[PDB]
Amino acid sequence: HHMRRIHFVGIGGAGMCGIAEVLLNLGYEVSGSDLKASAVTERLEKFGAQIFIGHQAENADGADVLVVSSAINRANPEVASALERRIPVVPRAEMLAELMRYRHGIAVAGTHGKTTTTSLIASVFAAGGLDPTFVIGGRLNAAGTNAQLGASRYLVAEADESDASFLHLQPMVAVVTNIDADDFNKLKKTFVEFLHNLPFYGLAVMCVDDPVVREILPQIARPTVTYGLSEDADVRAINIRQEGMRTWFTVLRPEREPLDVSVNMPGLHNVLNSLATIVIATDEGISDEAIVQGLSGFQGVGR
Amino acid sequence: HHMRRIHFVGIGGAGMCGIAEVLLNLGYEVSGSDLKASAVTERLEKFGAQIFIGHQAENADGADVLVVSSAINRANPEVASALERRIPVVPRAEMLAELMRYRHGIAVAGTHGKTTTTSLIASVFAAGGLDPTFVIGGRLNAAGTNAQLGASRYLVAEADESDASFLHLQPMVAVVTNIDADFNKLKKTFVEFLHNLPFYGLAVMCVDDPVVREILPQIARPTVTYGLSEDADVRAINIRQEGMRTWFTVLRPEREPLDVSVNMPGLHNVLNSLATIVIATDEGISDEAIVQGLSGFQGVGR
Ligand SMILES: Cn1nc(Nc2nc(N[C@@H](COC(=O)N3CCO[C@H](CN)C3)c3ccccc3)nc3[nH]ncc23)cc1C(C)(C)C
Ligand SMILES: Cn1nc(Nc2nc(N[C@@H](COC(=O)N3CCO[C@H](CN)C3)c3ccccc3)nc3[nH]ncc23)cc1C(C)(C)C
Ligand SMILES: [Cl-]
Repeated sequence: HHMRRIHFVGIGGAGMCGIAEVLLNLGYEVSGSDLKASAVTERLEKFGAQIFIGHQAENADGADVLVVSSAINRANPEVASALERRIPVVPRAEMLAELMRYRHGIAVAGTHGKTTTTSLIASVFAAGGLDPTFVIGGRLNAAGTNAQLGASRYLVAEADESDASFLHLQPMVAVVTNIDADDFNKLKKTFVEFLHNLPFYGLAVMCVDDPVVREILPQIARPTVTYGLSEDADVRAINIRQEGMRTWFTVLRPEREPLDVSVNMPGLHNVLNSLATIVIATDEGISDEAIVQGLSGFQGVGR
Repeated sequence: HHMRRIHFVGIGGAGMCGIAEVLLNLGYEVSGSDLKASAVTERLEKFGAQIFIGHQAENADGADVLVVSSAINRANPEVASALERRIPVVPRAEMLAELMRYRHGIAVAGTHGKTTTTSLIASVFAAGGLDPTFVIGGRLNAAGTNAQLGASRYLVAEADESDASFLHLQPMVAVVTNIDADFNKLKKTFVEFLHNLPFYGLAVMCVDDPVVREILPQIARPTVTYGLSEDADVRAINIRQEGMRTWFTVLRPEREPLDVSVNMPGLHNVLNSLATIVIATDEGISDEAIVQGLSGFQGVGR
């Protein structure tokens, strides 16, 4: 193990403080510098972080890896010391992606629906007592009764194809909701390469109502479950009854009896977000009752 | 776990049976078809494989993944049935690369020296009692004479920059021996390969090679450099080239200088041996096992 101590440059900053908390919960030694002590830094040192105030070269001493907010700025004395000694320096987006190596990672990709689907997954998993850490907008959150970031077995994260870290995710389950052309063939290849980062025992969850996902499906040499309203979708919504703030539908699933559910958000697109979620919940062994509870009690993204 | 049963079309092949053997050792259900039974299929059956003689669609029933030799032949009934059901069908090279995921994988890349370096690493790891499975030229081997492949935690494999799986390998340790001539794109491919290491992995880099030296600062992974270069972390000095045999002393961080020998001439074989020494040292292998493994190696394929 060539990573024992991880040093964050600007550990009090957004996205940085959650990553540090996860790494502390994975058992690593974590240190960090910041220009000002705050409630964020005082909470980090109660979790075991060594906090330095201000930037000076000595703050990097002993670190095996440095994490920086984005750009690598050799004008910063901690970064300059690390670079002079060939200590790796990585942006926070890459360390965030690296967390999936330690957890059962569920990556939610596609043009539209990533945030809502990530949130619905977290809600249904919490209703089943699985309490994942989930990542929306680069920020780590804890679902359910478990308050410790990264303590859960599960890590659910939006996967944005424009991020440099997109193709370095190592998920166990990957969803593609849709692929929207607003080079298109480079883009399709990017999504195909993303899905091939799954292990052979992993799962690709594919919306076949989307034309481009349907087009790339035969290229995916990984186990797949398809979903949609389409007559050939593995996991299919029928009997859709739109009723105000809430939509009722029946979900057909391989080797299961039909299940009547509802989602407390309007629009066909939220039936599709719920179907992705049901595929993932079903794969994880979550009960019908918890699926119903998590979809119908969902209070919205951010609530 | 969405892969319980792996089915090999043509499992009696020399390059298929070893992959099947490892998957059996990993606890998977394995089945395979071939045109005729053989000592190979019987060995696999004794390890737990279900063997079908003849090709028919039904041989693939229950499989989660099919493995074929290379090309996907939609005329084969087992392949056609799998494709109709969205069962993945993958060439053996891609299943071979995937084994690194289950093991402590050591990937040996670079334009020159991959086969010899992989072989020396296997020899030293065997001398250290670690019983490695290793891959050269697409062939799985193990040091143990009468052994099932994949028994040990260690998997050492050549990584060819021209293979479709090169950028999907998931090693714990990766060597780049040299990068020798678009060329700007080749550099990028080796840099991307090295970033497939976890942050707690290790990149072993020959700084005598000008292009490896050039890309070294781009590698945001822990690194150990080697070579004859004065600034190499792990350095060969005191080199005496005596017939087909070379003696040299290796300097390592935090260790006393160690005199070794290799019975293959040429400075490139000093470099192949240095890469091996870096990897063996990192793994905690003793001086005695390094000395024995290097000196006893008779040559690739011997
Ligand atoms: C929060 N939210 N959540 C969504 N969720 C999903 N939406 C879609 N589809 C979109 C239609 O999308 C396109 O019209 N596109 C995209 C493809 O490219 C096309 C140009 N070539 C253009 C959709 C919109 C409305 C009703 C039904 C389906 N499919 C999905 N599958 N699983 C989840 C899911 C969608 C949204 C919005 C749009 C409200 C932000
Ligand atoms: C079995 N084997 N094992 C090797 N191992 C290594 N070789 C090298 N460097 C090569 C660079 O060789 C070139 O670039 N050449 C040589 C051929 O003709 C090229 C025209 N383009 C120019 C080298 C060759 C000779 C002396 C010193 C260094 N560096 C290494 N680092 N760690 C291991 C290692 C090399 C070999 C070969 C196949 C060459 C015999
Ligand atoms: Cl955060």
